[PDB]
Amino acid sequence: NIPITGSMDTVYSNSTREEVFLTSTLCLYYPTEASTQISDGEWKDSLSQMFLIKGWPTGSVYFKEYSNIVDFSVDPQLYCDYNLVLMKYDQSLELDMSELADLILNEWLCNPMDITLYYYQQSGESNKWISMGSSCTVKVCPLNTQTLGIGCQTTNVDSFETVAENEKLAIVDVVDGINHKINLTTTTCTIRNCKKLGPRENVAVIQVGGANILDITADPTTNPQIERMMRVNWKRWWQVFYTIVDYINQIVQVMSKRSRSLNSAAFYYRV
Amino acid sequence: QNYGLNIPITGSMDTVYSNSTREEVFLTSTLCLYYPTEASTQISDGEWKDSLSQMFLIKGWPTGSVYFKEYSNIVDFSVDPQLYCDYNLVLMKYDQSLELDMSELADLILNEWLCNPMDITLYYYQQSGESNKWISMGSSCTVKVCPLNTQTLGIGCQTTNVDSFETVAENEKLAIVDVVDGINHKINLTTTTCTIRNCKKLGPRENVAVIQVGGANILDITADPTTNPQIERMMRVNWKRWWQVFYTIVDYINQIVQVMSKRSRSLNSAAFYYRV
Amino acid sequence: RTRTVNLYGLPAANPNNGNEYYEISGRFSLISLVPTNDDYQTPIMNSV
Amino acid sequence: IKENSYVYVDYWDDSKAFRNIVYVRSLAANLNSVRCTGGSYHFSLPVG
Amino acid sequence: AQVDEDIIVSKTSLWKEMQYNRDIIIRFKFGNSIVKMGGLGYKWSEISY
Ligand SMILES: *[C@@H]1O[C@H](CO)[C@@H](O[C@@H]2O[C@H](CO)[C@@H](O[C@@H]3O[C@H](CO)[C@@H](O)[C@H](O)[C@@H]3O)[C@H](O)[C@H]2NC(C)=O)[C@H](O)[C@H]1NC(C)=O
Ligand SMILES: *[C@@H]1O[C@H](CO)[C@@H](O)[C@H](O)[C@H]1NC(C)=O
Ligand SMILES: *[C@@H]1O[C@H](CO)[C@@H](O)[C@H](O)[C@H]1NC(C)=O
Ligand SMILES: *[C@@H]1O[C@H](CO)[C@@H](O)[C@H](O)[C@H]1NC(C)=O
Ligand SMILES: [Ca+2]
Ligand SMILES: [Ca+2]
Ligand SMILES: [Ca+2]
Ligand SMILES: [Ca+2]
Ligand SMILES: [Ca+2]
Ligand SMILES: [Ca+2]
Ligand SMILES: [Ca+2]
Ligand SMILES: [Ca+2]
Repeated sequence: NIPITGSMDTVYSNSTREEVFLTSTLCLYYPTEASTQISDGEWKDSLSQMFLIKGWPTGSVYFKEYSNIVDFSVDPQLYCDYNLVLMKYDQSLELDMSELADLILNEWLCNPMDITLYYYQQSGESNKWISMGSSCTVKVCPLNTQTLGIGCQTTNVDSFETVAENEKLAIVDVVDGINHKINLTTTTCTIRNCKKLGPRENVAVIQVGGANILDITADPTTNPQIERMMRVNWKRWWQVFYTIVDYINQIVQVMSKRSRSLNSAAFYYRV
Repeated sequence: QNYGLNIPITGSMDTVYSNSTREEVFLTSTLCLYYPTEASTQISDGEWKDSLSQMFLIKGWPTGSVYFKEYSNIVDFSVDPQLYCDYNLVLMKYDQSLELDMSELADLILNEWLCNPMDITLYYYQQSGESNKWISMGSSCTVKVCPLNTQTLGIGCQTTNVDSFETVAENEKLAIVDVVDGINHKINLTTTTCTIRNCKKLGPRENVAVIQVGGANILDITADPTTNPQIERMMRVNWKRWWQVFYTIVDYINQIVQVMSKRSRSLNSAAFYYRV
Repeated sequence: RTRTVNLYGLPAANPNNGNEYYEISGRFSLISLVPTNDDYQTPIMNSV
Repeated sequence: IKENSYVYVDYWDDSKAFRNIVYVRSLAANLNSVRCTGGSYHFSLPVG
Repeated sequence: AQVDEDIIVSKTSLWKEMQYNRDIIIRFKFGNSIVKMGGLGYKWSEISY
């Protein structure tokens, strides 16, 4: 990063809202029960026409339905330029909802893990292991300096310490600085060693249900309410979508253009 | 004489000082986890305290420092909560209908209290001010109060017929009752199964910390309705697996004790000073 | 068709029970002096 | 074979870990348990 | 740390000191020696390991 000098007297520039609405795309990820309750199917076209009033051209809005939160957690591709994630809260899904929110909101640099050969440590605070799949049950057996289990026997998977069971997505943090042996169902689930970089400006999460419960920061001490974790009450999905459409300017104002020299190619819905 | 309270300590804002008052009467600081019995039930192991001690040794705590203590459930732990130990963490498994009892145990342990007895059957008691409560602890406390007029005649309750009394806490291990400040009160509870104490609240016990394991943020230690502070020591986590919770605590233990401060600690293990 | 009954253990008559083997997964750790370069061979193959 | 007794299993491989193994320290291992069930053996009497 | 790591802990001109950790599969098999007594043929002398 080179320095960029700037005066403190230059006049504020005009509003760039129209430029960004003409140049960018918005995409909404909502659960299937939304469409089920709406009981329609001209509704995507109607909402596109409705967005056109707020100033998003006809092709700018992309509605990507997903089955439900736990099933969408498994490797979410956010094919867009401004991402909204409607997220219906149900009791006992708190941790999984938080996991998904952390995953998409935060920028991660992930490396493959070969569970069958190497025992993996965690470098520090920012490192986690993310396991995604149809059913991930990661079991961890910590190891000594001589590679012998403590609280576990390295060859008896039954004595291992389970930290996730049958979960589509698990973000495990273990004690940093200790080698571990992992048992995860290699045919089903894929585990990656990831480091949390800064935040992802592209995505916003609209919790639809209950109290302020999302905790992106795995640290117990800090529980910061980030601006992109919006929340709203609901009884009717039509009311939720009308709320979003009416207040779309505020939402995209909260979000901001993504900035990262990525290396993994993937499909994007850009103009 | 004193520790030099009544004379001021001066310091410079433009100098970084060097020499420190090294003092220690200890083996070393001792981290100290209170966990519900359901945690060990789900873990279904038993070299696990050894495992966690080995983990803490990596994180920098010698062997004989960390202690693990089981309590049945939060309501039963509330009765006379003893913190026999230096750096206390309490894991409270949140669940519905225990909001008040959890918030109340948090209010009891996080804050310092100065308690006098209450010969309940003889006198009538008041509450001096905002910091004064009546803390009743026992196997089953059932506090029934009756306010009194200036003439010592009950209002809304005949002072003789106990059935007319106003019940303020019904069959609870711990009840921190606040009543109207300036009204004489006649109190009735089950003297054998419960002990009620007139407790003032000093500053906050900045030693014990509370990790809420379950969901939403409900801990309101401040009995006032207007204020709902969120102290640094009201930590919280989202949980499915107690092993994950304990690994989280171990991994981030340094930050937790950075939030805490061990300088506040009493000789006795009691959660409240007793001043007869 | 015998009198000796209800006595525990394992007899030598057929401990294999038609199993080609008894398999135990396992791992070990050890530290050992060996010559500096691995091009050496201690005698292992024998005539008795 | 009962509780008071023991079963020894000696093990060796053609790998580098045993190339010149003559001195060893800090030896330890973790082996999951196993079960051995005895099969049937027919005592072939001349008659009966 | 690998499953089959080959770690050093001390090296000298002639000798070194390797730490070996390996995952193994111990396949073993019991042995028995049935020795049937002489006589009419109804007696067995020992059923040993
Ligand atoms: C972590 O633990 C699980 C739990 O055991 C491991 O599953 C095991 O996977 C192996 C290989 O897929 C299975 O081996 C099978 O053995 C049977 C006979 O024992 C044989 O018929 C098959 O062809 C195959 O070789 C093993 O049964 C299976 N264990 C269980 C209880 O089903 C898993 O492999 C571990 N993770 C890693 C990375 O090894
Ligand atoms: C910015 O806004 C002012 C006031 O509305 C307008 O006069 C000006 O033309 C705008 N800038 C541009 C580049 O159009
Ligand atoms: C050492 O500590 C004392 C406080 O007892 C302070 O007055 C003094 O300035 C300190 N030393 C230096 C070099 O600042
Ligand atoms: C509480 O009321 C009951 C019912 O009249 C009475 O028996 C009991 O003595 C009262 N408690 C005290 C401490 O007087
Ligand atoms: Ca175990
Ligand atoms: Ca999960
Ligand atoms: Ca970690
Ligand atoms: Ca947190
Ligand atoms: Ca209570
Ligand atoms: Ca009454
Ligand atoms: Ca009061
Ligand atoms: Ca309050």
